[PDB]
Amino acid sequence: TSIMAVTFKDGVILGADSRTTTGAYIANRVTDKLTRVHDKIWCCRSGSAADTQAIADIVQYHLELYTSQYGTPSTETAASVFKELCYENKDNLTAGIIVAGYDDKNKGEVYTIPLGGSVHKLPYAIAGSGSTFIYGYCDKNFRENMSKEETVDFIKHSLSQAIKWDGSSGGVIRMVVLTAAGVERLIFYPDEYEQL
Amino acid sequence: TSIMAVTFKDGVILGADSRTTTGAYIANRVTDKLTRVHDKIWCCRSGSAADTQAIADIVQYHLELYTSQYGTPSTETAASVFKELCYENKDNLTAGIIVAGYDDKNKGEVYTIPLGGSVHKLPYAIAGSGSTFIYGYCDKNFRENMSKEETVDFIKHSLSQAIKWDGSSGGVIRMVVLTAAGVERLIFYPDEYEQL
Amino acid sequence: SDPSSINGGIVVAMTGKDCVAIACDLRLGSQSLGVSNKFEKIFHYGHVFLGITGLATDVTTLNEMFRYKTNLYKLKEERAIEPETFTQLVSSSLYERRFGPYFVGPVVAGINSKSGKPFIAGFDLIGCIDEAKDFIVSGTASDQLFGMCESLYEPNLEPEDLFETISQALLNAADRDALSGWGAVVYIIKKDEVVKRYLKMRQD
Amino acid sequence: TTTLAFRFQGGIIVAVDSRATAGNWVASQTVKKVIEINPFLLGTMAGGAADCQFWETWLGSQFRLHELREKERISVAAASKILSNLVYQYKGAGLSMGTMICGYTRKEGPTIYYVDSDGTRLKGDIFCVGSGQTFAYGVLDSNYKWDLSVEDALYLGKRSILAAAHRDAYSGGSVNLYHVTEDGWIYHGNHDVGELFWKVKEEEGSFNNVIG
Amino acid sequence: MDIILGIRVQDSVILASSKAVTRGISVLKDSDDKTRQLSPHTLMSFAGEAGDTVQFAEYIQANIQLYSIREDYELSPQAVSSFVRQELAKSIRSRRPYQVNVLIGGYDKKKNKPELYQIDYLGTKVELPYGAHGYSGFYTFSLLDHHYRPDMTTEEGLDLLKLCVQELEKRMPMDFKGVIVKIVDKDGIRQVDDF
Amino acid sequence: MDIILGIRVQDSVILASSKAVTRGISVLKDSDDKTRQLSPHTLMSFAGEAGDTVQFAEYIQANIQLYSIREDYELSPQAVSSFVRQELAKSIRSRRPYQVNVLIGGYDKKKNKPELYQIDYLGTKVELPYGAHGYSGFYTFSLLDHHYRPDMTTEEGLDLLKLCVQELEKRMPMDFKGVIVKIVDKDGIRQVDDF
Amino acid sequence: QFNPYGDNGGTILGIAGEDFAVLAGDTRNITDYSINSRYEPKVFDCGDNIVMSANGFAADGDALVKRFKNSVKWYHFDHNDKKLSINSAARNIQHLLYGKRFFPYYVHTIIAGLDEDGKGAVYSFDPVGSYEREQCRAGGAAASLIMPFLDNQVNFKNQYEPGTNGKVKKPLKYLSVEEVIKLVRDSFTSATERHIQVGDGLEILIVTKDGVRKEFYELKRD
Amino acid sequence: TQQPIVTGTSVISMKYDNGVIIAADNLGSYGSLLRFNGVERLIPVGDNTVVGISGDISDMQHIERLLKDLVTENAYDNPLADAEEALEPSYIFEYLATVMYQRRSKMNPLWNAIIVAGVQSNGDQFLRYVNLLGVTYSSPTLATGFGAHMANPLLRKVVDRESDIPKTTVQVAEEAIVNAMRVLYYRDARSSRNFSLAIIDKNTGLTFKKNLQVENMKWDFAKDIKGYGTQKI
Amino acid sequence: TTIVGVKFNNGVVIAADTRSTQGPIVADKNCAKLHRISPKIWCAGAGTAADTEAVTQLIGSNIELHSLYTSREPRVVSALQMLKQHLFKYQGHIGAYLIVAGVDPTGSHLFSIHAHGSTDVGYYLSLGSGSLAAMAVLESHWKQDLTKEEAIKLASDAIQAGIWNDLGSGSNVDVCVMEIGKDAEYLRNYLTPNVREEKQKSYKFPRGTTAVLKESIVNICDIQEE
Ligand SMILES: *[B]([O])([O])[C]([C][C]([C])[C])[N]C(=O)[C]([C]C1=[C][C]=[C][C]=[C]1)[N]C(=O)C1=[C]N=[C][C]=N1
Ligand SMILES: *[B]([O])([O])[C]([C][C]([C])[C])[N]C(=O)[C]([C]C1=[C][C]=[C][C]=[C]1)[N]C(=O)C1=[C]N=[C][C]=N1
Ligand SMILES: *[B]([O])([O])[C]([C][C]([C])[C])[N]C(=O)[C]([C]C1=[C][C]=[C][C]=[C]1)[N]C(=O)C1=[C]N=[C][C]=N1
Ligand SMILES: *[B]([O])([O])[C]([C][C]([C])[C])[N]C(=O)[C]([C]C1=[C][C]=[C][C]=[C]1)[N]C(=O)C1=[C]N=[C][C]=N1
Ligand SMILES: [Cl-]
Ligand SMILES: [Cl-]
Ligand SMILES: [Mg+2]
Ligand SMILES: [Mg+2]
Repeated sequence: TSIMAVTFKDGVILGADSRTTTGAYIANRVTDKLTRVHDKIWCCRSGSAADTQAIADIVQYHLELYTSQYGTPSTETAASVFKELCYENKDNLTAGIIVAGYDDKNKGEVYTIPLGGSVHKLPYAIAGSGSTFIYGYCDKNFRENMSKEETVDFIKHSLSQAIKWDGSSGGVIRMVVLTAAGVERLIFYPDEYEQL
Repeated sequence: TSIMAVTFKDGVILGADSRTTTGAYIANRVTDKLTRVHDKIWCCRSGSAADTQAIADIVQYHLELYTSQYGTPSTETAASVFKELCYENKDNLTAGIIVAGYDDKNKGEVYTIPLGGSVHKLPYAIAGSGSTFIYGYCDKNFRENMSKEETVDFIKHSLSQAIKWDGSSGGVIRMVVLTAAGVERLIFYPDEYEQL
Repeated sequence: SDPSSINGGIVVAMTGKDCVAIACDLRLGSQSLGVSNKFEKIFHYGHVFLGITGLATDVTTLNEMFRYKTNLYKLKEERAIEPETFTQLVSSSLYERRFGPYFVGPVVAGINSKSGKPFIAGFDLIGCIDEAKDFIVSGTASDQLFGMCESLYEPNLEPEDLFETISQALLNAADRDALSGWGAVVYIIKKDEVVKRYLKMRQD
Repeated sequence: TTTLAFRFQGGIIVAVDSRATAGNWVASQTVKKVIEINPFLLGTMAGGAADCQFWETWLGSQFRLHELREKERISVAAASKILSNLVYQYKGAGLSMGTMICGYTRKEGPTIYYVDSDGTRLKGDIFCVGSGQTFAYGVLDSNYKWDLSVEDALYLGKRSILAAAHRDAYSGGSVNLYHVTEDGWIYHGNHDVGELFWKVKEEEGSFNNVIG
Repeated sequence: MDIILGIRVQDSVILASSKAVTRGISVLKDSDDKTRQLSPHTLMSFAGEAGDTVQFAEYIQANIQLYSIREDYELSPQAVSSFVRQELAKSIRSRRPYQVNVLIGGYDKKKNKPELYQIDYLGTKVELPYGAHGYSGFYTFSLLDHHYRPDMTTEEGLDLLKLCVQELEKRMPMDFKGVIVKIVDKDGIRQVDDF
Repeated sequence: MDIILGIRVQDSVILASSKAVTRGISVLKDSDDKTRQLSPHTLMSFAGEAGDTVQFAEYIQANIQLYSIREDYELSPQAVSSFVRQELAKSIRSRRPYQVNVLIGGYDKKKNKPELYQIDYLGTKVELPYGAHGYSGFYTFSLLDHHYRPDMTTEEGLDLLKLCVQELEKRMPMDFKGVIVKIVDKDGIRQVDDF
Repeated sequence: QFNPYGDNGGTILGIAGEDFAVLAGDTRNITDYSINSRYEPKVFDCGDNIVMSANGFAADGDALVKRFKNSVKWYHFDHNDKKLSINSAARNIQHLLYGKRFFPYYVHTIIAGLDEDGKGAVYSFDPVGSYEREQCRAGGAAASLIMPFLDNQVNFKNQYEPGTNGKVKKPLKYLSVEEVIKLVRDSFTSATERHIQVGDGLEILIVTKDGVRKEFYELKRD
Repeated sequence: TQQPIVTGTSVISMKYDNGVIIAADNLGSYGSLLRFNGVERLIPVGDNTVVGISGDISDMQHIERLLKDLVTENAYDNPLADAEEALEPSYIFEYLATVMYQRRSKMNPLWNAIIVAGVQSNGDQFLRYVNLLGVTYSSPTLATGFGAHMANPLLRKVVDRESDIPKTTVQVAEEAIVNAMRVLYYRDARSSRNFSLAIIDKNTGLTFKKNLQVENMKWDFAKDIKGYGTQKI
Repeated sequence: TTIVGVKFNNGVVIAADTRSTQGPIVADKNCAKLHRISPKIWCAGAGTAADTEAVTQLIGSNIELHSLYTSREPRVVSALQMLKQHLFKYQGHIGAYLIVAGVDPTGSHLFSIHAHGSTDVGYYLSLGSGSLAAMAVLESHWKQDLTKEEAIKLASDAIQAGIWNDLGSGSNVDVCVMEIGKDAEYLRNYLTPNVREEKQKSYKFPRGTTAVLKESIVNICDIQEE
């Protein structure tokens, strides 16, 4: 799995590959790892598919109930609910989740939640088995307050390399753009991103 | 350990960090992992210090005896001797070696020898625990027929990132330039390469 | 299971004014079963005394081995071996079985016949030499012996006073160990006389 | 440990050693391995020091409550069964106990029950319990009769513990004697093995193997 | 095998050894003689792992008989015991060690003294007035500590031995089917056919 | 504990059970009665892990005695055996199962027939003419297969039982210190004091 | 896998006199080959003229002392400020220890004080609660080094009177407080020399009818 | 029972004449990967206490929330919350120490080593340690993990015993701490150059320094080191 | 164990503590850890004590024979090479962890050796259980161009750090200075900061205190004449 989230001038963009593996067999080559817990709060999932789905489902429920009572939740609030599940059930879970969302007050925000259940607020975040191969690239190439087009290129190039080197990553590169304008889905096929 | 060798227009350059670790304790912060098996055939060492030294010592002996009988050996020949030791003693060794050398006929050449004992001739090679974090960077930034100054910058930037992310890597960046002109040693200290 | 504590036993050695003392218990057992109360652990080759604790078959084997080697030494050298030289011979002999060692805890004691200087030494099972000025301890109650010797000992004790000190060190250490006791022997050693005394102690 | 108890004409003789060990280290030579449950009941201790102490002390509280409720001395049978039923609840948890419950009542006569942390409860005339039980059995079985005097019976018990104290590395220290009769138990002193061995050797002409 | 005993009296050495051979759940034989004559005045009883016991005993027997013929002379019990100890002390650090414990009872015709040696499979030798291997000693040593007297006659030794066997038959779980008793003295070796 | 036998003849059921109690290396007792009377015409012998055996037997005894008082009526051997089997079948899937094997010998006063049931610790019940638990059956079933006739008298049953015990004493390694024999018939339960 | 136990080293020593009692212990605290503290008090005044120390795993040691101090407080509340006698304190500690029989306090406990006749008293416990009154007891890491020395120099074991040769024993004359403190200091100096976990400092608590006094002595810091 | 995932290395500290100093680097490691470079591991409580934490970071964040909640709870129905009845270092420590030992006693520990540094109401210096086992101890100098092996030796040369505390100034003490942090960067494979330092003085109060770096490093001698023995070039 | 090596202006110095330990017990309080390979090549050893002694003696012996064969003073690199190859062959099972130093016709040298056979070069080094305490001192106080007096001070201070802070080290400080163009001076017990205080009591017993069963003269002399 290769997943990342990057803040930029107009908001935040989530990115992911589409490969699910049972050992060396690709059980699904067109998986959607970018999942929605609220209108403009999404997450990237890595680790156990069952665990991260079960967690994401529970978070979506908690935020739906929050909204009904207290109105739209902050991205910090969403990350806290993810944490509470991951930390208190650390013994029985294998989940590495990146939470990303867009407020109008706070703009684009990114929270990463590794195995332990700790929370880390960052300008951008990378995770999954394939992320190891792009620490060097992402650190050298990330700037704050990038444009939409620049951020899409940064994620596209980054995940392209992660896919190239990691056997657990592959297929299409899915992306989800979160801004004031709304929610846009992007897809990039192998013929496009391999020649980069 | 973060080690690499890169061919360029005038020859080949070897690069390495200087950290030796017993668990989390740095047993030596100023180690020289770039070692000489012949005048213009050097190697980068990763894995067990004892194994790679014992191997390097034996290779230096074999090439010294080769020279006395048959004259200067090729870099391919040196790599073959390394392989023969690593392959035939694969069960008892933990050594990841990169062989680099300069002929006048063949110019700059690089052979990488991972754990198994297999040989791979490449334009450039990376190895050691810290190399995982720079596959993305090196693949995107390597060009053939670079200049000396460009190649030094490529290695300096690459190992800088490998050191930044890998706990097993650190200290000074040592380099060894191999050309027709001769053998040049370079050193780069933390204050220099960290601010890159 | 642990070879060094199947049979049990202890040895202790001390220095005094122009004299040395070496002592040992008499027990041989098979774990909890007490088998023999006449198993002496101190041997001598000329004027050099050797005490050995640990696995009893090795105690016997090494005694026979050092008798063998010291006898050949004497025939060739035309003189008795000295404590300093013998110490080196024990270390050599043990280390040659580095990776298949004798499970023992030897202790050398004696007076150099030329210089007159009192000498003691201890070893681990694989050869390492401990050459102490004051005292050496060995066996299943080595901890107890260390405590007794460290508190009771003073330098330059006369032979008859040194006897009391070493005897009390052994006896009280043995009485706090399940695998030591069943009798005790003490050797007092001067430059040209050696007295051997059997001690009365509790037989449990 | 070596503990024994046997029935005879003059009631019951109980004899125990005093040693406690942790591995090869002798932790204590002055251990009280006989528990005075009441003026009529004694309990012996072998195995885990804490398990035996705690539950045999607890045991006296249950008996005291029985005679408060029933206005009558508890039977040795009921006494031993309270302990056996208790340890059976803990079976598997890792309790380590080998005990005799000894006493005398009008209805039962002199009675000895062997009680065990496995749950085993056995009535019997002679029992030896502990690491040195085999040594004590040798002396007892060859010299036991029903028609023994209180003086001779006391010595046989003392001598049997001495035998085991000598040979068993995990037994020793001293010998505690008790004599249980119609009118209760009577303590018969602490006997140091360091002095008792030489005394017995000289007078009895035994232990000719050892030098003295 | 199981139980082997030994006792040295005034003028002889008496060895007692069980008759049973048990392989698993059944007693295949109840009349087995767990002993070999090494020389006219030296007897060795044995107990340990199946096969190893007899193989070792006969191997020793052959070696001592070879010595007797070569020198036309009987080795002392002390000398034979030392030879046996060395073979076991050599054995313990072998690829597959001999798993055998022995008692050596002999009469020294030079010193006119009976001698009993106890040696285990490690090569641990001790001279004793009375000895035993395995669990036998746990029951018998207490009795011998009480009754033994160095100057006992052979008849007194047999009575003390009967008291030991009676105790074993009372308190040991395994039925060892009684013992074969043999006496070693100045006149040689003989078997007590009624015991 | 060790050996427990049972045999059903013409007009009675005979149970034989060993007297020894061995804990480890020593035989603590040689006169132990490994049986409990459940009712006037029903006897249960038992063998298994220490403690569990007696605890289980007395627990069953208490329950059957409670039934007897409540209904003023003795349950049939078949009914008692079924109750016991269920308790063991319940037990086997518990936190800590009862590790006990039993034989239930009873005389049914309604049908005027002796009945022998064999039940193991899993709750495996079978009605048999003759039965055994542990290693006992390995020696005894061959003899019973040959000699047993179903019309034997009680005296003939005891002789056939003596032949079984003799074989056990010959071929079993463990000394079980003989057996206590009890007969169950129309007149109730009695112990054969000389065997 | 997680291991709930640890070993903080240290060593303690209790000696009972004719009308007094002492409880000593070194002040060093350790894990593996490192020193945590050169002065971490280990022997505590628990009130009612009772001193206590629970040597071994310090977390369990502190927990136990804390719970016993608590027990003394509630003993006063529930029984009209009655003084908790040393024998009663001992039995109470047994129940605290055995209460965790199947997940024990990994400590060797010793308490000291005066009995109800005013005579000196020392009680000793194993980890699971077994206890016994003693005249002398060392506990902890260097217990094996110190006890034999105390058998010899406090109870005159293996000592006889000159001229008689083994016939007449050395009489068991009583020891003063000055004489006992000498034996305590020598015991710890000797233990420090041969045990790596013993050193830094020695703290002694003396108990008399007048109350509880303290004395401190330096030990070798290597 | 668990295993620690995202981990924090050494916390070091000492006493001086008028107060206490404590320090810890800003790294969150994921095994050998130096994953998170901006992690604050010194957490102040009021204006008189600083709690330094090492080990599992998720458990640190849980402890951080407990302390945050402790301040809130102490303010409830407490008119003297910012005065006489404010949280003392000794109170904060004992609370943590209770929790740590309780969690180890349920076989579900908080995988941390903690050092509570502060100054009491009466001006007395407070410095005490507690870890996943519930083990506690105090000393003029305290350190966790690698700091215990490397920092303590250096810090003990300044303050070796109690009587050395009044003789140690704040300037001398901070110098020793900063040096120790440099030594740890040379020699700990799971440390970073960036760190935080906190001083709690009885006169000048709490000073919290962020974004400090290890400086004045000696590396020049590396150029002269060649091969591993016989090599000359 | 704490052992260190420090280069200086005109040579090299090594130092060591004097504590040997079996588990938590001290076997020897004044143990000698500085071994002589040749007159001007000395090494300090940590780990298994019999191994550091044995491997030093063997190499020291072969070095002496080599020196006689070649008619040259022995070199440190020769001792280094012979030690590493021996240790590598035994795959770490010979537990010797050495700091090898010395002066020879090439100059002054300082190396370290580990049990598996790996060697390291340096101006300052430390090995053993107290190496972390020692290295902390070395990293704080080491500079280039140290004098002889400064290097001895730095070396002994690094050992002291081990003595005081590491439980696997203690007692005394041994030093050996090897200067170019001079005899190597071996300073046994250079510092003695751990003398035991006078005991409170004397434990000399009255004569006759111990009970005796038998006495006898032991014949240590040979068979006599006449
Ligand atoms: B990715 O590779 O981490 C991926 C993300 C997931 C949310 C779809 N995980 C998987 O594919 C996992 C295996 C795995 C691989 C690498 C690291 C951790 C875990 N696969 C599954 O959970 C799975 C596989 N087959 C069927 C169902 N679930
Ligand atoms: B590097 O980190 O791989 C490094 C290269 C070596 C040639 C100096 N290896 C080491 O530092 C190894 C440990 C190791 C770390 C990471 C991967 C593989 C191996 N260290 C040693 O061999 C060593 C450590 N301490 C003393 C001696 N040798
Ligand atoms: B005895 O050996 O059974 C003895 C009786 C006990 C009541 C004092 N037990 C022990 O000595 C046991 C160890 C042991 C030895 C042999 C067999 C079984 C058990 N010792 C302890 O229980 C103990 C208690 N506190 C401190 C040290 N040892
Ligand atoms: B030091 O602590 O590394 C020291 C150096 C040695 C050369 C004196 N090592 C020892 O003291 C070793 C530690 C050790 C213990 C157990 C196994 C292996 C190593 N001790 C001994 O070599 C030793 C122990 N007891 C007797 C003799 N030698
Ligand atoms: Cl999915
Ligand atoms: Cl290297
Ligand atoms: Mg791929
Ligand atoms: Mg069945």
